[PDB]
Amino acid sequence: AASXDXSLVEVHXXVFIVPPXILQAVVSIATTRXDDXDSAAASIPMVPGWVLKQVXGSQAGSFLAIVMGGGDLEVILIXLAGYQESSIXASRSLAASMXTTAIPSDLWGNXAXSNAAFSSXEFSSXAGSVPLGFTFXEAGAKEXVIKGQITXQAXAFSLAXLXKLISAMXNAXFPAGDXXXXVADIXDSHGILXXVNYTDAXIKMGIIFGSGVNAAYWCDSTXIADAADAGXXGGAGXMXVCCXQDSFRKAFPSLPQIXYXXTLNXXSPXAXKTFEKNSXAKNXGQSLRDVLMXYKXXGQXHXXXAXDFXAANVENSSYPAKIQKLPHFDLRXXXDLFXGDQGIAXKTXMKXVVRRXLFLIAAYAFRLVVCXIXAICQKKGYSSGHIAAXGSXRDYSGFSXNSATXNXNIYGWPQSAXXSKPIXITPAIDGEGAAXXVIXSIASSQXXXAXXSAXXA
Repeated sequence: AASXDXSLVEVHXXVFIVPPXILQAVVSIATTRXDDXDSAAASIPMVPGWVLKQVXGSQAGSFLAIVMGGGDLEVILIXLAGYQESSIXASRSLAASMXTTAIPSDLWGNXAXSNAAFSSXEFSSXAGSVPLGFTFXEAGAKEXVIKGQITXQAXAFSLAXLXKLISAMXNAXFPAGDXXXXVADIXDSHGILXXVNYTDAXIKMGIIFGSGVNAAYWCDSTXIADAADAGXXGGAGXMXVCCXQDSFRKAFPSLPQIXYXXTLNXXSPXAXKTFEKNSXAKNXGQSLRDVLMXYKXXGQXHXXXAXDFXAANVENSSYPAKIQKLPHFDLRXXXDLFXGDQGIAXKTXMKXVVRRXLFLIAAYAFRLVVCXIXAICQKKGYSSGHIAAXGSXRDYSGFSXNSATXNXNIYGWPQSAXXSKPIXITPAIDGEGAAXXVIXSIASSQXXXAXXSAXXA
């Protein structure tokens, strides 16, 4: 705004500004890291989605899904029919308090009721004995599905007295009140490899963009180092290892983690999830707030004001991106948002320090995002492809052309559009309740011809 200011901005365009060279030394270590578990050990997660088959697109039947985390749980049944899906859902809001609880006894004691008021309303019973699938975006330590045991608590969630098969757990309430079959407990990260691989033949990935960023790509059972149990496993071809790049580079020897990047941690549940705490959709709005805070003290802006805004993480993700979506420009929506929130008033020189941060914060978290979709696709050498990318983060101020345009950075693609663009990140088909239906539809299948489904009994 004001040269003086115009200098304070400068420097966080340094902080919060992420380039190729950075991106590319990050992409080249992401390999290591990526190849690292697969092996015997590894600081970066890597659990299959335990999906050994390859959606045939002509697969068909009745299934179920549900997507649990966020604030709402959904239900959907479907009928595949020649590369086409036909689900029906909804669900109910993480009924206020769903963090601190304990128990599938309360948290697990509702997804039913929930399923309850479903059925009875659509089918009003059913003739066959329906099958099912239910995703765990929390702690994945997948060894099958019907499996799904906790690896490490998370998602931003809390229904404690969980951290155990916080998964195969639900089920039990299934039979308890009952009526069905939980065939799999997965991740949504693949339901985009899988369900959209169904829908889209050239689909190379399953990457998702939220509170947690992540992705999943198909290795070849001979890439994995899970290869000490097989038999009926194609012996080398098709296998959807569940990535979980959330845990990417905390040995911290490579992510450009700036200086606020260090905060969120210490003050937070600490020293956790580096590549998402620095690439994520849900922790960013707050970053705003560590910076805005720091300039509040060397007294750069809010020239006098009241900070009740200092609530140690008092504001979210929608905020900083609304500052960005900021329609007019003189930035009056920002003027609103703050007033009556923490109600501050600073000058368009202020809304201009704020709208800028909110930028880099974006461009680097997105730009920084896709510095993955490439480390993999290189590790596996894809030349071309698509990527079903999915996450609210993808309905966030100017962002899809970063991941995208940003990829060309790592890569270097000198072409017309993304479209025209050598590797294109396209939106994926329903990955949390869809990948679901079709991930099960393959599960069952594989079973019969008593083929195989987990790490050898």
